Amino acid sequence: PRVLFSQAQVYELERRFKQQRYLSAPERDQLASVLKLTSTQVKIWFQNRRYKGIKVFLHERELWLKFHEVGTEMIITKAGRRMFPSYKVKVTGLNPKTKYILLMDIVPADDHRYKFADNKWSVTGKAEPAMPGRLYVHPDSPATGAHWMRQLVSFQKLKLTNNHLDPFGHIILNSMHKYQPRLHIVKADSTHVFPETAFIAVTSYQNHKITQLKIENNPFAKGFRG
DNA sequence: CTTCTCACACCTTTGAAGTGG
DNA sequence: CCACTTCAAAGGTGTGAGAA
Repeated sequence: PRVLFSQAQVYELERRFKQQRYLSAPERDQLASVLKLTSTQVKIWFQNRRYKGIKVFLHERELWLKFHEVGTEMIITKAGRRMFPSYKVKVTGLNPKTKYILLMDIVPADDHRYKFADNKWSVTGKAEPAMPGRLYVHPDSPATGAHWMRQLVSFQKLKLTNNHLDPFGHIILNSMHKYQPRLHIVKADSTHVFPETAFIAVTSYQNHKITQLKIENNPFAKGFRG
């Protein structure tokens, strides 16, 4: 059998781990009863938990260029859909002490509405009023510049929806419309744009070349290879 | 005639508990 | 305590036929 913890239990365990890396029997016991768990489960968790001018760099840019020169298409679902390739970046030139906030947003590329026929995209009208507006704040926000610069920053959890009445907080886009992602860095007491990451939101794939590019590169689509 | 929705097979990832050091 | 690994559920993908 498999046992899962509550978002509450996990979060509280996470909040303490960010304060203390090790616990003592009394510290372990008191937390367990608060979390309505046994001391052993808490014990195991912490053991398990222990392992594992500003310049921004888009990693795996090569894969984006592969998609880019073909015409980047992105699937949007009512429930929300991941971006492939994943928007991972490395940031440098930050203040180690200063706390920052990383977030993403996706703005319209143009003012046209496209369609795909005979291996060709064509403006078949004006862009629909793209509303409302939503941002994607990175989970690790807010954190010090030292944390952001420590390793890569992954925006892979970002999900895309076509549901204008989405109750989950995913960035809402209009299907059959071209879009451009933007990275923003803010403080607490700069915008970086990559034209190659520009895409078109779709409800289903058009050019199978894009489709083939995804399958041979997306680990989850490994079930569809020859 | 276009564009969007859904179950299902197939896959990776995840996390707590297990084992031995 | 470490560092591995089980093991089953969770989650991500695209496909194809049907739906507004």
